[PDB]
Amino acid sequence: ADSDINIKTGTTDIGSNTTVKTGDLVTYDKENGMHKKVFYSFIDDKNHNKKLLVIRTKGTIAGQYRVYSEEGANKSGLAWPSAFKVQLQLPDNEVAQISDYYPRNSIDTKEYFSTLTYGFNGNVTGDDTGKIGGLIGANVSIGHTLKYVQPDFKTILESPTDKKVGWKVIFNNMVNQNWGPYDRDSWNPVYGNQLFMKTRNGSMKAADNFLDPNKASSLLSSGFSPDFATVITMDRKASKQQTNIDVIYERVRDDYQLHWTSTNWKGTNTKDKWTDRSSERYKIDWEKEEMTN
Amino acid sequence: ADSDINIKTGTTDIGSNTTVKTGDLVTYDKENGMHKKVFYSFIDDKNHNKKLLVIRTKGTIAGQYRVYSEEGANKSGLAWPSAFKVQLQLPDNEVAQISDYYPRNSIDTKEYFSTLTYGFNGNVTGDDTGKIGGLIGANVSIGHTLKYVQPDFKTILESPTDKKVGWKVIFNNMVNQNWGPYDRDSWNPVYGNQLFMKTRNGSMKAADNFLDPNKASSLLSSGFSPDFATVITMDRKASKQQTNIDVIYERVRDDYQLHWTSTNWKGTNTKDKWTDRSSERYKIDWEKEEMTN
Amino acid sequence: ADSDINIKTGTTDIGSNTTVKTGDLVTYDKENGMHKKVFYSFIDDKNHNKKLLVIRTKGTIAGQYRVYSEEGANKSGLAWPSAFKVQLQLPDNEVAQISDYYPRNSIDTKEYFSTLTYGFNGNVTGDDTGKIGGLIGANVSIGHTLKYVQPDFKTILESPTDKKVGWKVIFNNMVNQNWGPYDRDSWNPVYGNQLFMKTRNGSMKAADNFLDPNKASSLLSSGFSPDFATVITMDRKASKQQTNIDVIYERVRDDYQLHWTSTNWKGTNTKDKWTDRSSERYKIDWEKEEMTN
Amino acid sequence: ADSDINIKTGTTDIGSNTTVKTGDLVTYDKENGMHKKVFYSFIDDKNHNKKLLVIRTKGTIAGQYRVYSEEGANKSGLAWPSAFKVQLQLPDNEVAQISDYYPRNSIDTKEYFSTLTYGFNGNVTGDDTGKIGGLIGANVSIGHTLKYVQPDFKTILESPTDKKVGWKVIFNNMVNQNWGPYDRDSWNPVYGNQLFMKTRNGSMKAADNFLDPNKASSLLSSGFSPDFATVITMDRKASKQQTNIDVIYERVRDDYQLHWTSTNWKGTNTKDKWTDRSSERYKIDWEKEEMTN
Amino acid sequence: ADSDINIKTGTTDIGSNTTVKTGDLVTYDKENGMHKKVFYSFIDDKNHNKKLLVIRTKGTIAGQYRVYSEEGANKSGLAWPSAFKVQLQLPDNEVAQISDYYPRNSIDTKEYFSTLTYGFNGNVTGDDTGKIGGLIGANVSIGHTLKYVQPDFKTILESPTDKKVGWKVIFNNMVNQNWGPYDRDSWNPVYGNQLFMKTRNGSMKAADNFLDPNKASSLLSSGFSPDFATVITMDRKASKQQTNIDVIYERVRDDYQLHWTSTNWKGTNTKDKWTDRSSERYKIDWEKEEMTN
Amino acid sequence: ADSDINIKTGTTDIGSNTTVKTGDLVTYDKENGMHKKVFYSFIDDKNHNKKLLVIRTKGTIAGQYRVYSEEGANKSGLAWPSAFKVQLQLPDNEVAQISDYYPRNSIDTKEYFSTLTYGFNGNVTGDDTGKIGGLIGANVSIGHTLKYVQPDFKTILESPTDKKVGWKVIFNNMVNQNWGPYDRDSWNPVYGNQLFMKTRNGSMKAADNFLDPNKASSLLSSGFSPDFATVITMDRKASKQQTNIDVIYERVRDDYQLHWTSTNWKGTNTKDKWTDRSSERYKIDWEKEEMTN
Repeated sequence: ADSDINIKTGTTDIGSNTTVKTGDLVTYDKENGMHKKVFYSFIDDKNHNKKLLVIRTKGTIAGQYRVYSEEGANKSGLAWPSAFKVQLQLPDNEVAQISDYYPRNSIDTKEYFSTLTYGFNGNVTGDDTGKIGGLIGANVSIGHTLKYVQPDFKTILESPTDKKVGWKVIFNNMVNQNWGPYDRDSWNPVYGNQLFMKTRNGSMKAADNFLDPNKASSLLSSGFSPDFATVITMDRKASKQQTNIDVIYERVRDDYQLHWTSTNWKGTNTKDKWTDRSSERYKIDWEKEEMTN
Repeated sequence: ADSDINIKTGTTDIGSNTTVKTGDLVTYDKENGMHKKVFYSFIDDKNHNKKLLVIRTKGTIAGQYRVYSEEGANKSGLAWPSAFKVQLQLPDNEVAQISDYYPRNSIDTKEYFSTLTYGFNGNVTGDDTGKIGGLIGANVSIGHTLKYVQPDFKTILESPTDKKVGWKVIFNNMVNQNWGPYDRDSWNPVYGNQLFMKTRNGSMKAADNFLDPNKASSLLSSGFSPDFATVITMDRKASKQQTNIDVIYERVRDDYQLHWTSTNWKGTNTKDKWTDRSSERYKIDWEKEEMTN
Repeated sequence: ADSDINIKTGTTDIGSNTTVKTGDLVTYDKENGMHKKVFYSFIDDKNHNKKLLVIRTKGTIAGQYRVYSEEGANKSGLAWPSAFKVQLQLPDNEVAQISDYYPRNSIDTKEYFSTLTYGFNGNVTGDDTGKIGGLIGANVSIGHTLKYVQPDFKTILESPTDKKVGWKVIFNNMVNQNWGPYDRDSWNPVYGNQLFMKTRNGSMKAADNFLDPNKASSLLSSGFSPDFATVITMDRKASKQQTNIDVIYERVRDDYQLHWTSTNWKGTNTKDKWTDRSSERYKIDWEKEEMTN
Repeated sequence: ADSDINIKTGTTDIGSNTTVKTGDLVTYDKENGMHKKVFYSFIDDKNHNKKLLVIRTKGTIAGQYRVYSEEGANKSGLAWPSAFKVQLQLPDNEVAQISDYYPRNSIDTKEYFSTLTYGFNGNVTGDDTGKIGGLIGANVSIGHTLKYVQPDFKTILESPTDKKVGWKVIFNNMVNQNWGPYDRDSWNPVYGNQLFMKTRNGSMKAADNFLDPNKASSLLSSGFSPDFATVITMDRKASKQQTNIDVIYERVRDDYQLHWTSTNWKGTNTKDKWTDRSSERYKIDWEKEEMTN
Repeated sequence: ADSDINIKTGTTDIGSNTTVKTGDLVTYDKENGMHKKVFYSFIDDKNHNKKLLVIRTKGTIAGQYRVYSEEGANKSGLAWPSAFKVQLQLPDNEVAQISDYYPRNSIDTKEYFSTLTYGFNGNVTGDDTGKIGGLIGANVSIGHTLKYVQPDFKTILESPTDKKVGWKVIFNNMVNQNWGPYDRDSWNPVYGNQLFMKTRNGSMKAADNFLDPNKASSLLSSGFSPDFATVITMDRKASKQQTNIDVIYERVRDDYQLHWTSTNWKGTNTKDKWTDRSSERYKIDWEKEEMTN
Repeated sequence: ADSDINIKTGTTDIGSNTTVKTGDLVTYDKENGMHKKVFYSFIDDKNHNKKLLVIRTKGTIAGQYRVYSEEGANKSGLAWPSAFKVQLQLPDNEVAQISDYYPRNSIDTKEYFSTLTYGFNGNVTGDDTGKIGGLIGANVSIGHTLKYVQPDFKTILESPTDKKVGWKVIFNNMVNQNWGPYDRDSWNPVYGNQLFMKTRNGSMKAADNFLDPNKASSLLSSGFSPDFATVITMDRKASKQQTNIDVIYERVRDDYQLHWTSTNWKGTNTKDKWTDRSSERYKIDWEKEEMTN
């Protein structure tokens, strides 16, 4: 923090005495079920060595957790979102560069407990016949407890370059009706992967034995809303003051299949089965200070 | 804090009534997979005995966690980042000096529990005949519990001088599928180092038995984003008002090998096998208040 | 706090409508490995009965955790920082005085749990022979738990005077690979002081059986960064408007020796074996409002 | 808070549109080891029915935890601060009055646990010899847990009047190498008061079996820094616009003795053995709005 | 909150563009040991439908925990504060009214834990004489835990009217040397009420077997500092612009007695034995905007 | 929050550049024991489509917990507040409307722990006669605990309309001397409802076996202070600029009865035995911007 280095808070921040131009650009991809919104801000601070553009990618990518396949009452398939992504890419010719972005990857932590306990105890017996009993015992034990927080989905900043940046919101694990947590690799000898299995050996049809979307992570169905910021800089002396940039919203889906084993339900998950990719190109005019698509 | 010594908050900070000049310089080193960004700020506060330059080293070093070695079905190696580093250095013929930096090393703490428990307990018996049972016991107990937090990586400020300063974000330890945690020295007689081992005796190719990056620290794969601040002071009277400074982003990688031993998997970790070093020289002009590369 | 006594917050603080003069002074002691930085601020608030100078002592003293001795693979010694110190001192004839300082010693606390638990229980036994029976017991138990946080190092304000003030950041205790915590007095008959012992029976050179510095408190190696403040007051009527003041950064190292008895590893620690002291005189000029060295 | 009663925050606070006069006064009592500082502030708010003086007593009273005597290697004494005090008092005649002060006595709390547990259990047995045993038992348990925080020292506001006010920072209890806590009355039949006892059977000299100050509350040794505030009000029409006020800084020391019985060490603590009192008279001039000593 | 109803914060508060008149009035009652202070504020905001007076009652009522009776060496009584009260009252003829007050009563809460546990287990044994047996057991548990915070004293707003309001800070319960808590009704057939009993068998005289006040809630001895606010509104058209008001500081003391039975100590507490009442008449002048006594 | 939708904080709030008129209206209902205070604010913001009036209902409704009948030493009746209510209502012909209100009903949460535990243990026996016994056993456990906070009273927003709004603060449950919690339906075959039962076997007059109010929720006796806000909107073009509004403050009492069976005390509670309703009519004049009663 600036105060950590004895400098008035905000002194090195950009944007004072500058007229900022902002804009909203909304696009809805019906086919891919994606509400894509770009919120931008041009900050041409004359005391900063370069022009600046802040591109915030928001909107919402529908989860689309649903039963798509049905072949009899013994088998059924559920397509679900295992990953959500947003990426911005400047073509190689562009002199403009990706300079910063938020959020980024943070360091996770964990709690660790080490426990040592000593135990000494006595004892004395006695019966209605005159016999006197007794006992002496010792005991020791070491224990360890590991504790940590596990989000249903992880928000990750993908290694960026000066031309492209991206984020992927990936399914981590999830609690199934107090059971689990389960993940894309969970495997039980009897039931396989119970990730979205409603009952282990219920009587109903397969297509009706998938977890209630309302009982699973809301991102799986209703969707995920990106809230990412990308900072792009541009030399003021650059000969060409226009820049193209592609923005891609994507959804990776897994395949969760159920099938009656004759005595119980067994689950199977196939990773990255389908990939819904919606791309769009925008035009950045550093002179008019507007962005169009 | 200022209020702690009866002085109006901020009274002592540098920067007020000063026109600050800022700049951004981006550099992508593809072979080393490093998005290196310098955010600078020149503060020439006339009420401060020296000129200040605040250099912020950001951007992000890719993790690059990958199975690069595959020597048959029983052998495979994984390269991973055991350390990320950023260092700034002023040559010896410079009158400019390193004055402050952030973050710095913090004093870690731990929680401790001391427990003493003791009690007594009666007892009486009797069978369908006439015998009477009776017991009397005592028991003492002593237990101690140590509880502390462990981040996946530790952020450390390396001993600085007035010419050089640096930080290293080193791998600490990590939880492997609700187990461990493990570190670079974890050693088990049967499985060796299980740090990134996915299964202990599963039957798949070696190169397919490494832990999914999505299940390990995101820094290992997607990467770490430095956010370090360095402040450099310069005398307004020094003969030469130009300073060179070299900035180095570095990634030290370890080698995690896995090999099948007739009946199970075993792992070994080789420390600091590789070191990806990306260096760049910057020119600092205190009169123009510009920084360039 | 001001609010607690019905006064507008900040009403009694010093520094308003005053032009504050500040400065940075950096000195690097190569022999002692100390980056010493003074950040001062002159506050001559005319509505205050005296001139005021705030001296912030910062920079960082390197830890210097290193194996220095090694007499055969069975003997080796390690030097570590048990204490870091920073002191300011006005020569006795100075009319200027030390008036305040920060941080100060805070009152430590602890959590105490006292538990009383009792209960009754019954029982009924039988056998295919047709026998009947029953057991009746009762129990009581009293237990208590003590909980408190222990920093690896304690930051202490030494008893000051109107001519000298100082701080010592002393090693308290530390966790050794999930065990401990250990301290300078930890003693085990079999292994002695295991503070920095890597393994108990390990079969390696003694110079290789010391704990990895990354697995220990970062202040031990990379170092500690002081951030203390000292306020000095001065009478405006004082005849000599110049004041000398010496600042001393200090490091105290202990000696942790490891030797192989014949069956296992044993450790010993020698207190305050070495003392690195780096002193420096500064001149305070209350008329020019500048500090020089 | 003002907002709780629908009034603009800070509307009723004193001090606005007022020129406040502050001052600092430092005195060092060499014999008593007391750095005494008084930071004052005159607030003559014309919209207030009275002139105000806020006196903040700060500085530091050294702990002085010291081994003072030793007659035989089996007997020794340690002096320690069981209490620190700061008191202000206006002479009888004075028309000025003690109006407010901070801190004050807060209401302590405790956490309480009530737990009831019901249970039943069965147990069917037998043996290779055809036998078949049975078992049916029940149990009930009632237990409570008290949980509270306990500072090493308590800060108490002594019953004030309109002429005097004072604070005492008294020793409460302390953890001794993870045992206890102990206090001035602790008593073990064998060891006596183990308050500052380093070892129970140690064979060193008595003056070498006292707890190291680094492992005990820093107030005991390095000292305590008062930070108390007193508000004095004065009528503008009082015919005598000058006021004297006396201030006492005090340390009360206990006597902790260790003597070797013949088999082990035994501790004894005698209360209030010594008292170090430092008194000063300050002169308050409400017309010149300055305080002197 | 104002934001909860989409209104700019502070929009409805009173006090803007208004000159507020404040005052301090101090009274010390020697006989009753009560420092009494009124801090008033007249807010005649012309955009408010009435004149307002905020009266804050502070100061401090001494605890006065004292051994007042000593009938021989086996009987002694201790007077302690079971309640502190502060009340304000407008004579019923006054047209001025009590409008608000703070603090008020808050709704307490408690935490509730419900636990169900079930488990199975096997057990196979064998002896040198070839005998081989087995065992199977099943069990269930149902636990309930109640957790809640217990302040040593409760701060309560007494049912107000438009002419009188008061607060009472009443003794709730207290811990005695890690035991209890105990309260005015605690009773043990052996030792009676152990609230302030130092020892159960101590061979000292009665007067010397009372709990050390330093080891009891500091409000019992040093005292309680009231910090209550009362808002009084007044019609601007009222013919009589002056109002009288009485303020009462009060202390209710209980009588805790200890007597030696012959084998142990037994204590008993008598409620509301004594009542110290300190009343004072103040004059409120709404035109001159001043309070006097 | 505005920031969530990229809008300058406070941008959409109402109140700026508007002269707000406020007022206080106090009424004390003697017979009903209710201090009723209304604090209103007219906000006619010309950039808002309607005039606004914020009405805040405050003051306090006495609890009035009291023994109302003693028909014998074996029978007594206790009256206590099971619910507090405040309701506002616009007569059906009013064009003005109820637009907002605070507080509202919030979603309650609970914590759930699900735990699984399994383990093994051996046991080797042996006696002097030469016998050598052994034992091996397994064990599994499934336990889960529910954890949630329970306030003594619930604050509920009754289903509002454009003409009426109201709140009811209702008794939920309460801890009775560390046991329970008990509620209006608690029942024990032996004791009935122990909600306010002081002792189970005690031999005193019935009217003397009710819980001490100081040991129960303060709302039961001293009372509850409403702090509700309701905003009314009005069209500036509405033909009649005068509005009537009726306000109800109310207390619902339950009848708690204790009778002596002959061997112990048994408690009974009858719901909504009494209702104390206090109603007032206020006149709102939107042109004069004043409220009166």
